[PDB]
Amino acid sequence: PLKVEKFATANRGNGLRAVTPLRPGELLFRSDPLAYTVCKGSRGVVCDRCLLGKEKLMRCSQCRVAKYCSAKCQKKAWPDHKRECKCLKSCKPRYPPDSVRLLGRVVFKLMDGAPSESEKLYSFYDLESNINKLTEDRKEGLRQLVMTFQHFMREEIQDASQLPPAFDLFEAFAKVICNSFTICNAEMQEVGVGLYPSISLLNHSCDPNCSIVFNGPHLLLRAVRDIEVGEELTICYLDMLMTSEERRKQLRDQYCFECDCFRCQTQDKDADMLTGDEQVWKEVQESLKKIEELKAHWKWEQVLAMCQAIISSNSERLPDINIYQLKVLDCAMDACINLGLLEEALFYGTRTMEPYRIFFPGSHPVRGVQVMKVGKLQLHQGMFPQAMKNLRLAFDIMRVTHGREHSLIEDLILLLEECDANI
Ligand SMILES: CCCOC(=O)N1CCN(C(=O)c2ccc3cc4c(nc3c2)C[C@H](CN)CC4)[C@@H](C)C1
Ligand SMILES: C[S@@+](CC[C@H](N)C(=O)[O-])C[C@H]1O[C@@H](n2cnc3c(N)ncnc32)[C@H](O)[C@@H]1O
Ligand SMILES: [Zn+2]
Ligand SMILES: [Zn+2]
Ligand SMILES: [Zn+2]
Repeated sequence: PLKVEKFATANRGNGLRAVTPLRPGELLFRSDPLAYTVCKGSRGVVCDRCLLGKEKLMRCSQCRVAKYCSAKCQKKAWPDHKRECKCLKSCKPRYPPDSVRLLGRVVFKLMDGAPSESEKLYSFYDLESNINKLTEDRKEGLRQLVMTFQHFMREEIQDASQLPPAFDLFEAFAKVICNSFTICNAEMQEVGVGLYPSISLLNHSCDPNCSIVFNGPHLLLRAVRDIEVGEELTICYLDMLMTSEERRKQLRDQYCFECDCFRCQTQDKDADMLTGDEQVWKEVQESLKKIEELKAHWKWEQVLAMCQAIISSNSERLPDINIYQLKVLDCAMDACINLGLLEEALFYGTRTMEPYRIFFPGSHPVRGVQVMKVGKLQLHQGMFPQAMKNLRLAFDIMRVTHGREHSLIEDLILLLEECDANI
């Protein structure tokens, strides 16, 4: 029996609402993707199927584009890769945009696969497209995506007979724009993109009552506040380290709606997020585009070099509560962790702790993972009482946001017992 249900909202299209009272941490829905693929920066870095990292990946011999962590992953992924393999091969060395490879797997899954469990509450055909709200510039971009799809898929799709009935590629890409799920690994690094049509019923809130976490390509939807019967379920579509101005632009450009919530009306936390000299965090925000680009490609040495030039600059510096300064600290922490610079990683990580408590209120999986990384670093140093405090705080958050069904919770339990035995 489902604890959620689809309903027609008053002004947000369709949505999800509770059929029973919900408590923080309660599992509401589980879903594998209808279709998913590794994102551009993690291609060749994580396994195409399980989205886990590895030093040595084996490649598909036919296309040499798909890469896997094991023979089990390569063989199990063959049915959903067989038809895209001929297309990736014949289009070498041109790799398509992530959304184009995603839509190709949607078509193959819809044409050759049994009805997907991911479409139980809501199908790909049901997905919102926002067609009558798209700007002319957006339409032109979609038309280029359509022609990109036709060029990349010509080996396997020649006409509409190879597409599902009444399938419009323009409308399909419009659905992808506002229904794609960025997939992050356990360490909160973006590794993939997928479509989860039942989950696509969740509308947005800048202060939501639900939250999702990814365990590989598997999606877990949990409540993070108390929810009563009939109350709409909401998740936050956006990164928490954004101003209401930045939220307005992305919700307009990507999702075609204006947010009326209390946070956007009052510019909640905007002033604290932009403390420090404006000229400085304008330049830091500029450098962040290259920093986050390099991190998306796992170039940790180059990330750390750019972050140190900001964190330990000779010129004017920013408070750690400034979001762009905070983002540089987070990038520098993750770089040092992957480079084995654990003392320097703890220094940056501990500095993010108080701003993260402010900007990730309640139970948020991003803060839970961040607190776990800091506690794990402190445990390796021998700072046992400080490590336990954070590891228990991480568990307080992640028992709500991740739950028993997420494997990272098992990793945290092992850290908790090892450091508890230490104390
Ligand atoms: C139909 C679209 C649904 O709405 C959305 O786009 N969401 C709602 C649900 N979600 C997540 O929980 C979600 C999934 C992966 C994430 C990976 C990272 C971060 N945060 C994430 C949030 C923040 C980190 C900050 N360094 C970077 C890594 C995303 C897919 C966005
Ligand atoms: C992932 S879908 C959510 C479900 C959608 N309402 C539907 O009927 O399929 C995202 C779309 O829902 C609408 N939406 C989401 N959150 C909203 C909100 N807070 N206010 C108004 N519309 C919203 C926007 O049109 C957005 O493009
Ligand atoms: Zn794998
Ligand atoms: Zn292949
Ligand atoms: Zn809002």
